[PDB]
Amino acid sequence: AKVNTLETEEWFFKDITRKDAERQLLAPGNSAGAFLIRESETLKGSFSLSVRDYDPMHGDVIKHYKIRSLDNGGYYISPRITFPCISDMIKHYQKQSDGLCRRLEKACIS
Repeated sequence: AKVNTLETEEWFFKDITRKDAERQLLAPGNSAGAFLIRESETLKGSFSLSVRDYDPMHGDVIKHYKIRSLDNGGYYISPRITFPCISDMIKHYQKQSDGLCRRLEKACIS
């Protein structure tokens, strides 16, 4: 169920769009490594990870990763490692980048 709506998390931006996520992440109060989780604009329980990066060729750049939900419960960005919830996934990728453009550092500022 959802239920899984843990909007108690500082990094969860439920009803924000892709573009607004990019705009909020690129704001001056945030830096490279900033991130958020957002729900799909159409599909409930479908989520994305949005991450602020810095590329030597472009400026600040925002990268998006689709999060997949398995029907039995659980989440993954890479099928190499699944998590029992989004919050464990965040902690994992805060610990090591493990395929992402960089380690997750701070939640995007409200």
